[PDB]
Amino acid sequence: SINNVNLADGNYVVNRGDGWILSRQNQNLGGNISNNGCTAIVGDLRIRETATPYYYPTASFNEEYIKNNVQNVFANFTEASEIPIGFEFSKTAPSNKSLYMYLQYTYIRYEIIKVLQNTVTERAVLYVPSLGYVKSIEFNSEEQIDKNFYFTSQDKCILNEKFIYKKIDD
Amino acid sequence: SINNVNLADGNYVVNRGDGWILSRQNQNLGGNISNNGCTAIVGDLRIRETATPYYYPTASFNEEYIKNNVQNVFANFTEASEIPIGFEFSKTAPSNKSLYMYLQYTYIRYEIIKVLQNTVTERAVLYVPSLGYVKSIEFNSEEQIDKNFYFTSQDKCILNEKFIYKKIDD
Amino acid sequence: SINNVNLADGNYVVNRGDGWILSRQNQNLGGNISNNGCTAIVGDLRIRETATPYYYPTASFNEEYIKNNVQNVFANFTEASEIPIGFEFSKTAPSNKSLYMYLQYTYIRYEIIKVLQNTVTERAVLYVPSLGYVKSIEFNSEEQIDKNFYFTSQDKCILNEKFIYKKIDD
Amino acid sequence: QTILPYPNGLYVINKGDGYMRTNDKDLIGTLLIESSTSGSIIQPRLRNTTRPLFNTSNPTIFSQEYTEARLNDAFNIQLFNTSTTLFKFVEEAPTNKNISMKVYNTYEKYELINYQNGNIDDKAEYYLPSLGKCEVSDAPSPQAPVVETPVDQDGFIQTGPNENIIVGVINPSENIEEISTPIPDDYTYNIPTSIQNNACYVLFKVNTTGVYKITTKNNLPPLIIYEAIGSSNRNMNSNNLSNDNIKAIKYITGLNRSDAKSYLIVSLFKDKNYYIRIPQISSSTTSQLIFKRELGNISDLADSTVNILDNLNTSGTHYYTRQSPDVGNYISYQLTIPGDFNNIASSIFSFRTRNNQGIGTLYRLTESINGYNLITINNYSDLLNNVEPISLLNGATYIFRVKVTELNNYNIIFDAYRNS
Amino acid sequence: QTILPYPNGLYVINKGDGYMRTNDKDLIGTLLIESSTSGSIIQPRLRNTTRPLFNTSNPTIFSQEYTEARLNDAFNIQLFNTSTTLFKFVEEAPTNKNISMKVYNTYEKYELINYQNGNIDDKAEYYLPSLGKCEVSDAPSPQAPVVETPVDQDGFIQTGPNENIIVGVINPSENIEEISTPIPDDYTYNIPTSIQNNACYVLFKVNTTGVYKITTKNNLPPLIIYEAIGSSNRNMNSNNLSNDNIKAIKYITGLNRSDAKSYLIVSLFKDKNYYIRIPQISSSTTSQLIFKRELGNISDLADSTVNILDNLNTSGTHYYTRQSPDVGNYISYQLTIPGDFNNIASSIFSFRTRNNQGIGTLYRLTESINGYNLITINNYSDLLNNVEPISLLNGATYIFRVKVTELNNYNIIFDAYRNS
Amino acid sequence: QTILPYPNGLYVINKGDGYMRTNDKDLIGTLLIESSTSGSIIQPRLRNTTRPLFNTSNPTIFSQEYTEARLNDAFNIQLFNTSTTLFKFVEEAPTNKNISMKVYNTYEKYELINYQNGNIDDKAEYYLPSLGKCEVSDAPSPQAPVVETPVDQDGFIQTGPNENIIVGVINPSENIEEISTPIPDDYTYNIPTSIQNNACYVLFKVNTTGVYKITTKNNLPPLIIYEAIGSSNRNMNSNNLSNDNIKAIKYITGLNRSDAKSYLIVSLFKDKNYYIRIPQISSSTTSQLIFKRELGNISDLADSTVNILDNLNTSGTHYYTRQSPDVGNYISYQLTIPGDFNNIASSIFSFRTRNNQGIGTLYRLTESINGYNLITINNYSDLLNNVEPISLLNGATYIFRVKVTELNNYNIIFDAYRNS
Ligand SMILES: CC(=O)N[C@H]1[C@H]([C@H](O)[C@H](O)CO)O[C@@](OC[C@H]2O[C@@H](O[C@H]3[C@H](O)[C@@H](O)[C@H](O)O[C@@H]3CO)[C@H](O)[C@@H](O)[C@H]2O)(C(=O)O)C[C@@H]1O
Ligand SMILES: CC(=O)N[C@H]1[C@H]([C@H](O)[C@H](O)CO)O[C@@](OC[C@H]2O[C@@H](O[C@H]3[C@H](O)[C@@H](O)[C@H](O)O[C@@H]3CO)[C@H](O)[C@@H](O)[C@H]2O)(C(=O)O)C[C@@H]1O
Ligand SMILES: CC(=O)N[C@H]1[C@H]([C@H](O)[C@H](O)CO)O[C@@](OC[C@H]2O[C@@H](O[C@H]3[C@H](O)[C@@H](O)[C@H](O)O[C@@H]3CO)[C@H](O)[C@@H](O)[C@H]2O)(C(=O)O)C[C@@H]1O
Repeated sequence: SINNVNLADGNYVVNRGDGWILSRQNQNLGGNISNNGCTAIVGDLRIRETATPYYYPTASFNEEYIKNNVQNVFANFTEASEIPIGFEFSKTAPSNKSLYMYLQYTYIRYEIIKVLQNTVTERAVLYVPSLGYVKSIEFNSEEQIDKNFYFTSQDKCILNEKFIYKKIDD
Repeated sequence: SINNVNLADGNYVVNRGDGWILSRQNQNLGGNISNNGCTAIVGDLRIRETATPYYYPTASFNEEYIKNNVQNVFANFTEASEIPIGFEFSKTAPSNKSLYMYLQYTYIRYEIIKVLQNTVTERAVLYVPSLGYVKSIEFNSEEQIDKNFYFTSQDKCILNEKFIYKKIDD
Repeated sequence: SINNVNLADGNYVVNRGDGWILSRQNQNLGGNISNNGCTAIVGDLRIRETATPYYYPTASFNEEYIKNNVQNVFANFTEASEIPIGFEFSKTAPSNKSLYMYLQYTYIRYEIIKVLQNTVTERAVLYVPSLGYVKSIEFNSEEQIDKNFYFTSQDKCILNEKFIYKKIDD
Repeated sequence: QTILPYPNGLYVINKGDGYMRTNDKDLIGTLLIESSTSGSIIQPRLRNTTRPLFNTSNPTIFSQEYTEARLNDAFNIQLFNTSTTLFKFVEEAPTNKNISMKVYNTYEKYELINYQNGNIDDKAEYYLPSLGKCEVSDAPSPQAPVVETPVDQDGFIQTGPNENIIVGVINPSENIEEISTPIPDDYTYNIPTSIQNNACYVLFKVNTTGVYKITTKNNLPPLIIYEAIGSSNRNMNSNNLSNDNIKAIKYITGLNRSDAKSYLIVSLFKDKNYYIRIPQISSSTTSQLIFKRELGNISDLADSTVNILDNLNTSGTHYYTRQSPDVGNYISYQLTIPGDFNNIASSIFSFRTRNNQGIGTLYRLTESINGYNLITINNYSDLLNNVEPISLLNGATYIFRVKVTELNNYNIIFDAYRNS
Repeated sequence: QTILPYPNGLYVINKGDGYMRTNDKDLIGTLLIESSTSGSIIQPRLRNTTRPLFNTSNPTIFSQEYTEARLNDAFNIQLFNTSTTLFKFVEEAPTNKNISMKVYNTYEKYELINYQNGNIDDKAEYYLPSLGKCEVSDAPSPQAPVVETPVDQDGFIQTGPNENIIVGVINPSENIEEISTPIPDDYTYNIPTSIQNNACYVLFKVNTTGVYKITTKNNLPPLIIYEAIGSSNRNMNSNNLSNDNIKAIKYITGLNRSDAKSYLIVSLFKDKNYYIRIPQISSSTTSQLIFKRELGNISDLADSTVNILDNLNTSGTHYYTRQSPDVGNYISYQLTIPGDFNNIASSIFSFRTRNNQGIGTLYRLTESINGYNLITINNYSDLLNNVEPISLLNGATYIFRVKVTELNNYNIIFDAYRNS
Repeated sequence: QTILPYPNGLYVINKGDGYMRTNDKDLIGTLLIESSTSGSIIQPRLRNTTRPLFNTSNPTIFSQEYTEARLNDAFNIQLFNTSTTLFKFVEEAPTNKNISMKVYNTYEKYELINYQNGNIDDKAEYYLPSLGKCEVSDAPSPQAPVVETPVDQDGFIQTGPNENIIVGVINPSENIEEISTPIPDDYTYNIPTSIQNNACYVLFKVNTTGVYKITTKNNLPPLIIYEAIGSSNRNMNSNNLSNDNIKAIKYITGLNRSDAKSYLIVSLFKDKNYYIRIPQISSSTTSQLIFKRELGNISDLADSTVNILDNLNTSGTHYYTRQSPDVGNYISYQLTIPGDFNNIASSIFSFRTRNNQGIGTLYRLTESINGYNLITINNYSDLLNNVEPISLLNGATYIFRVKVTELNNYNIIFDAYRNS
């Protein structure tokens, strides 16, 4: 399945791509409501103080091992974190209907995998705060909404997933 | 006239509505001039430090009595005041003519009235800083302007006035 | 040539106009790259701490003499400098091509000249930070660009030059 | 250099927005906006500091702090050298040409003046920092020939729309008395002895809307009356006058002239507050202020000063110089015909004016047990050149109302010519 | 006032966004936007402070700090009274009319409840500060007649789209045991003695995806099982269960009822983590948790609680009250026919239900050396009113699967009527 | 790996904008912008800190602080690790599809090099923080198959438009002398004894625009001359050279080669400043710098080094290796024909070149009391393969001008072949 990688034996650091949203954190930031052709805007600033990394270490790969190996091949998110970056989304509500849009942070999924016989034996995971994503739906006080709109039970990528690796040495 | 209310005897707190502009304060903030299709923008931030409430107490209703009774039924403007809110207006000057627009704060008019026989006997007034309002006029160095444009001699509401009450007890 | 002025003998302070860009400082601030209909925006804040005046004194006209005589007839740039002013430029990249735009500060050129027989004998120069200017060009990794686009070897004015004077007394 | 139809006192005049100094001394900057590009200049208030400009003809009395206090009294301006109000301009250049965007700082000009007898004795100009001016136009050619041009004269130019709003303020050096209870149909106020040292104002409100006759027991000295601008429909108590400390006052009617024996007739509304200015009474005998509600068409005189005419028992010219009302306003004259009353007996009169033009109305004042009543005797559409005589019953009293139509001089002269 | 098909425990329900108080207590302001003009209201977060609203029915246990911890367990909300998220509205008025822009602060409503036996014993409502609501409409006439209107009742109204998302969380007062190694096809866990003092959860993961039979050696007490929401595809080790401290749990199947003798049959995936809640065993004799991979169509029962029926050796009604599954989910009953086995011998049965409606399937349970196997004997499209009898072989075992189609009551009653 | 037609010294090369590291090490973020929605990424400078990138081949001399000083000398860059310049991108998605917005940080690449004899002996690359890159495109499918891809090699890629601007700077380790007074038509400068320890530059300006012959009394050593970029039309004094401390210098003409006996002929404008670099004179006998205004068509050689040829009194090849001018520029050679003058007597010559191609012009140098004069004897459109001989009058002097048209090697070889 997801553990079958065509790679020589050994440890690797993998960039699973930008655009990952986390489980059930969908509405942690709040939602915005507008109507009748009005324009709604929502944005943020992933200032270090706020948006923080999520680590999922394993016996072979601890927090430090993950960070250093990631910031070595890919973007050093620790240095970047000291420089405020902003992002916004805007959408215009429909003629005579209501609009609802909510925001959630996006991340970059990094993995530290242990390959042994073309199958992942161990897997560490890191989510680096990236930017944000908004979802919108038009509505009225009577409409029923698919709950999938509001809830994401399993981590996923809103963009195409990736698999860019580099064998770890030493 | 304005003192004839169809209410049982007793004291009341009344929300006279948002959108009130005060007498002769029309141009206290300044005016903006633009021309030839340019876009002019003016805005502000009613930060506590600046925009402050206007009280007009009576013998039966003092400043404190007015505040507490207002913040009890309606929006607590004291708590809100610590959170900066902004607003802006923008307008595009005409093809080959000049545009002038000026800004003034809007308020919410609250009243504490004493009803006795279906006529107001006493009336206290409170103006809570709300947002702002701009007025614009096109012009040229020769045109004469109606002074009503620049001056408001009597408090008024730029929106429809209101009368939402609640009898005061104790 | 440039030293032939039709003025009585004596010293003068001259406003050579706003819109001057300095030699080879073209790209000191950086460039911006965008594509496919995206909108690119670049701006700044000539906060005193940053943008600073450039003096070019002569034996007869020293730094102080230049400043006082300039701030006397024309805008007092020293007082103004304490109030942050901003400016921005925006441009939309073409359908399927890349856009590059870079920013550079503009100045106001002031001169202190010594006239003797209808020809300038001495000339002091002052450049007061004004605002900014952007230059843009569409491109692709193969195109060759005229280097004049990137480099300005001699001070010049992007607007029409000026010559507004006032005889200095005492 | 124009006539200002107001009583002596202080005035704050908003002379308009868009004022800026010459020689680009308020130029913030210029942007060259290339075609298919947008340019923008912003005043973000990252610093809330502003720099007002001030000029006075009397620094000891009309100091900047003093002028600011006046401006506060007139328009209630709170902040003078700070602002949190942002302003910004945005322009997009066409696809065919380049654009030049020039932005300047601006000011609203407020003029403070001490007006005395049709003359300005003191003056201060306060330039309140405003929200800028933006001039966009076709970008000039970088090759346009440089033309040596002489710097302009140091000063200000007006860029905004024409504006001239006069707001008068309570003279801060004259005390304010207050008639706490809403005056009923009849009321008499005893003028405090402080009036011996300086004029004072009396703040009051009528319990019932209507027309009132106000005056001193000897019809002397003359009284002036104002309305407290903005005082209507704020705090109110049916048994007490709620003060608002409103120092902005609108001149209703009245005169300063000492000999002007008279009384006022004005329309008053209960939802408002008023100020009656009593001149300084340099006497030692107590004076009074008499208020009286008036029913009947005496209201025709509504908002007017009624000057009682003296020395009518002679033939020929009978002049009366008085401060002229503004175009469209009234000024009345009361005439008690010299001699004894017996219908038959009469005297020929010719009403005229000299400096200012106006429309006149002649009334017969009649007494009743239901108040006063007026009977129109005639109307005049030209007072400056009126020659039409009229015979008036001896011993009877007439009131002549003048409505100014042409304000040529500060003073208007009334002439009750006696043909016989 | 609706049935909630879940086991006892804690739940955090997101009841929607757009909540705001009545009487404009959350009104930020109104802008009158004149035609051919644009208006804008902004929450720039120049201050990151927000003001949550809280309400609880039990302040000692369901305190605000406690509720916040639950909300964190359910949705992982980090910040409760601060925000760096900006929101802003922008509207342009047409050339023909003026527009009114009203902006309000809003909240997302999260309800915390202690659910016990189909009843809510404790409840807390937490209102998380949200990103506002903007109402634009034609500007009202400044002359519209003022209508005296009574203030509304103090409270909240829902402005956002309909939403009701139930997320259950590990009961923080019950300990969590962990089976470190991914359980193989067969595994037996010895329930620690702590189980004598309170229920506990057992966290584990299967080494191989498939169907499993889980139970205690006496099929008592009943077990409940959950999935750790979001636990899939994160950190992983083939020889060790990586914990994520995920306290958000999805109810798979199980019951609380004490006498409910049973075992579970559920589908399990190796890339996920699970929790089995073992009730408190008030005994002194060690208990066990037995896991067993099951091959064959026993999977037909996948995700269901199999209740072993007792006292079948009599005639007539045989009721069994149990917590009803939600519409669309299963609940099974196992029947070993009273008597001795010899094909020929049989007994007549009538399967029915009383409170809730559903679809039934009757299976014949057969033993093999390749696991269990089921043989469909019949299907029923109406259990509430089923009267069709069926003869079952004595000494044989049958399983009856119910799929709820109508959830009328918290409990569903199964009746294995015996005709003879 | 291309020829760089410049004298020895320091150079700062702006190699372009848009540089960023591989493997998304400069990726700021990606936004998925749903159809009918707008996305925006901003660098608001809420912190003015930037992070430059540096790389040097000699850390002891070409340190980052040193390189920064050079960059300052070349482009006058003020801030290296801070910025108040904001940049932001905004994109709106169509109604039919979703858009992907990727934004990266970027850098402008400035290369510092120590160029010696057509070779780079030291090198430093300074990456000045720039204003970003934004890539918008159709959003990829969340289902697109994941392709295992190997990470790229660590490094930089160029994203901006092609750019390569060479700016030379005064060698900071060589002193700068100054000729305070604008040199008249004739002037002689005595080279200070410091020249014995290291080369120096001499800063000066001509009083009158025109062509000048500059040289040492022995036409040795060779001189190089530069223009101070940006020095024109700033501060000025007719009787004094106003310094601007401009260290950015434009190479006009000159050579480094020791034996190159020569003098310069260049066009000079009074509104500019110039630098003449005098090599180190390892002697003890005072040297001089001789300036001389030249009237006449000697200007044909304008901006060129005139190499006086030696050892012409033999037959056959006569080579002369010298640093080649850049394509389009000149390099001259002066020939005094071996033998005594008497019109009739002549010698056959063949002018050619070996490495680089060019266009030649042969002049007859004539003396007059009105300066020098040149007479065109012939022109050559191919020097590399020229075989056309020409007879020159013995005892006479000729100048041969070469205009490079093809720069194949750092050095160009001139061959004054003697047929007889
Ligand atoms: C018929 C008749 O007698 N009319 C005379 C007229 C009246 O008697 C008064 O107006 C009273 O009704 O007086 C006239 O002037 C004489 C008086 O002039 C006043 O002038 C003052 C004036 O009061 C001030 O307003 C002004 O600022 O200053 C003037 C002085 O320069 C004197 O104060 C007063 O003592 C008299 O001299 C008149 O024109 O009204 C003459 C009429 O014939
Ligand atoms: C054929 C037969 O005997 N069926 C009876 C049935 C079963 O024996 C049991 O369900 C075991 O399979 O028991 C029935 O009820 C009797 C028992 O009721 C239980 O009620 C509890 C219940 O367990 C809780 O879930 C509930 O919250 O509280 C109830 C008490 O109000 C008692 O706990 C238990 O002691 C018995 O009294 C049944 O309906 O299931 C009756 C069947 O006839
Ligand atoms: C006709 C004739 O004699 N021409 C010879 C020519 C000239 O004499 C000189 O150029 C003077 O005008 O010299 C040639 O080379 C001999 C000299 O070579 C020089 O080479 C140096 C060179 O100067 C430097 O620029 C270079 O960096 O390094 C070279 C050394 O590798 C020597 O410095 C000098 O001592 C002589 O050996 C020539 O090619 O110009 C030969 C001509 O025949």
